[PDB]
Amino acid sequence: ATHDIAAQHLADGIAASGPAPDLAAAAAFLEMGDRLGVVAHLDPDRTLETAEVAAALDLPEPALVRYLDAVESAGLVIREGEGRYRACPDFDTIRHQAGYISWTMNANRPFIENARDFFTDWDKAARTHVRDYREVAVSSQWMGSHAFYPTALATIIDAAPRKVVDLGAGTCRLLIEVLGAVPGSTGVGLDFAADACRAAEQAVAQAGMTDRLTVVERTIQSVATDPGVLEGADVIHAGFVFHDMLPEEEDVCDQVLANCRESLAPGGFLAITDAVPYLRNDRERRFSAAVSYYHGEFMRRRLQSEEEWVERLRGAGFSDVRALTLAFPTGRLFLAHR
Amino acid sequence: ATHDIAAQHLADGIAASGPAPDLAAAAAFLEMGDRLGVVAHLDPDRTLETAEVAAALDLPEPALVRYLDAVESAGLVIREGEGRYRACPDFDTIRHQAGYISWTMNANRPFIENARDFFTDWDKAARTHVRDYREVAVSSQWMGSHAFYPTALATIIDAAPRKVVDLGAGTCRLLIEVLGAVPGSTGVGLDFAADACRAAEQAVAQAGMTDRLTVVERTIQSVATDPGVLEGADVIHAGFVFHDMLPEEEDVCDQVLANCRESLAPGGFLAITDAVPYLRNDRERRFSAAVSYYHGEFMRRRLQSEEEWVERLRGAGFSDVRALTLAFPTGRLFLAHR
Ligand SMILES: CC(C)CC(=O)C(=O)O
Ligand SMILES: CC(C)CC(=O)C(=O)O
Ligand SMILES: [Cl-]
Ligand SMILES: [Cl-]
Ligand SMILES: [Mg+2]
Ligand SMILES: [Mg+2]
Ligand SMILES: [Mg+2]
Ligand SMILES: [Mg+2]
Ligand SMILES: [Mg+2]
Ligand SMILES: [Mg+2]
Ligand SMILES: [Mg+2]
Ligand SMILES: [Mg+2]
Ligand SMILES: [Mg+2]
Ligand SMILES: [Mg+2]
Ligand SMILES: [Zn+2]
Ligand SMILES: [Zn+2]
Repeated sequence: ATHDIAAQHLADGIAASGPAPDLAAAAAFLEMGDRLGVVAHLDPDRTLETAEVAAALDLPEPALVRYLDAVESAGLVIREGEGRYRACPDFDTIRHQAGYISWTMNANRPFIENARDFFTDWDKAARTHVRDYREVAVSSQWMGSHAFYPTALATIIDAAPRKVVDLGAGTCRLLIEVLGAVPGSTGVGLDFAADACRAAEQAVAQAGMTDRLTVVERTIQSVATDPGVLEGADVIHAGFVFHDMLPEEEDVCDQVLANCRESLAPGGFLAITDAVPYLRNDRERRFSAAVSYYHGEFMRRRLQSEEEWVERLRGAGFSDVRALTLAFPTGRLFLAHR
Repeated sequence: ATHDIAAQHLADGIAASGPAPDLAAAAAFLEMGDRLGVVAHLDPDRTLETAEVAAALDLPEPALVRYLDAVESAGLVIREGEGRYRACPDFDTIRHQAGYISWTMNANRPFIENARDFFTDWDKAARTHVRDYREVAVSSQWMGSHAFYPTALATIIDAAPRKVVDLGAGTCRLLIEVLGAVPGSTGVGLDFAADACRAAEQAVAQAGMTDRLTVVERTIQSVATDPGVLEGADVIHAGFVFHDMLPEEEDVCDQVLANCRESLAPGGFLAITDAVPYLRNDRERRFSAAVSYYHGEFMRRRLQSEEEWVERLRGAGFSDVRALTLAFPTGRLFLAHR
């Protein structure tokens, strides 16, 4: 008998768990590896040399090997001879899916663990339980690799601009790839962070485009008063940067949008990626609500609907505004034409 | 044009993300809610009354309502009139799947965030970065609801015992349900924790079985020298308790297993659930490796293969040992007959 009862429970249990064990394990292995610096050396097209990577990362090589042997058992890498490991063929998709888990469970963990304090004294909780910006940045890039970054890339590229401006450039990755794909164009990577700009500047020298790529280390709010760098841009790009100005700096935000419209060359457009609040459709609703609740309740940053965004961009002077659904749940791309 | 490029990127992005956004959001909402005490009041068959639950949980009712309105938007609960919410029909499956994410990303977070310290000075890291046992316990119960708990329940029930002994009872939930399903039987819930035993004892009075259910507050290692409580048991149950004795207390472990064999009534068996290390098959391997790496590398607790378990149980005197694959990846149920 016992063989048969355990047989149905096994089948029923397999169905109930579904893909969650796999994703749970992938997310933990990949966050742990990324914190160690290992994940950046894993790629499906080349091998990681443990002897060299352990020295680059200042890890004891036996400890690094035990880690890679665990993720090899997990099936996320392939051992290609002693001391060499290569990521599994679909590694980048697995890493992308882990970005969602890392964002809600790791980047936003202070909100998960301390919700009571936020409900009691939001001001004290907001400056006591703060997010790790490196985890926010990495999980966002993982989520963006397949869910919003390619749409922006292909859109800017297709317009074939000659002057691109990226508000909140950070890594400057978007600029390097639009310059390397459209000939003769130039780019400007505005970003306030010192940390994001030294690492960006050297990668500008890496590609060898320092003549075409300016990096100014100012805030995006500085555009409201000093919109000089924008002059003549064919595409101005803004990825998930505007909602941090709302609702506290709405006037500055509306001024930056109006300066953006004024400063575009004819036929140019402003391409904004951002998150709309609490969608209802079955695909997007669950992650939408997580993005919306984290922002509304814990960060008190205003997410705007498509209607609000369209009205705000048309009040900034833009003739026509197109909204494009992104694969990233609750993410929208707004193309605001001059 | 831009409509069409964004159309393929959307479809491609939807495929790449798959179920990860949904699970990411579900896990964060449900861990946050469980930490608040809310999740225990959510059930698909009855409503949560915000006015009363906010008082029971000592939360400001407006804050609780904003939380439930977010998870309602997420689709995890249904508003059934003002102030009343009911969990979505498949809530228990979603909660089960979130148990895997909560276990690897939350319960085991000290290992994710501090792997460098463990690689450098394991002894210092092991007592510096310790897991939250409440999160370990809750995520384990969520994982077990559909992946290993029903198999043990149905197995013990089907044997129709008259004396059941649960090593590491903790919640005493397993005992209450085997006593409530087989008539005239008695149970013993051995567990070292004071915290786990006061809450268990009152629930014994809740069901009204305090005459049939003994609760002794001893360690399972105390069975190696004092196996008195086991005498005459038809089923002895041990859920994920033995690997914490290995490899440091192997002699005590082998003594408990031998005392278990000796103490069984004729036809009785010892039912052990535990985790085998690093499986290779495609379904189990990824989560297997996570369970195995957390235990081997960070907790230094020995997981045994089916072969090692069979040999150890036969060395303890058991005539025949059956191994049963559980839905819980890398989980196995061993039935060791007298
Ligand atoms: C929604 C993410 C893409 C980034 C973000 O806005 C945040 O984490 O605050
Ligand atoms: C494998 C889990 C079921 C429990 C466990 O063994 C642990 O978290 O240490
Ligand atoms: Cl004009
Ligand atoms: Cl005998
Ligand atoms: Mg089952
Ligand atoms: Mg099945
Ligand atoms: Mg499954
Ligand atoms: Mg290691
Ligand atoms: Mg979703
Ligand atoms: Mg895409
Ligand atoms: Mg598709
Ligand atoms: Mg999808
Ligand atoms: Mg709230
Ligand atoms: Mg698995
Ligand atoms: Zn944000
Ligand atoms: Zn364990």
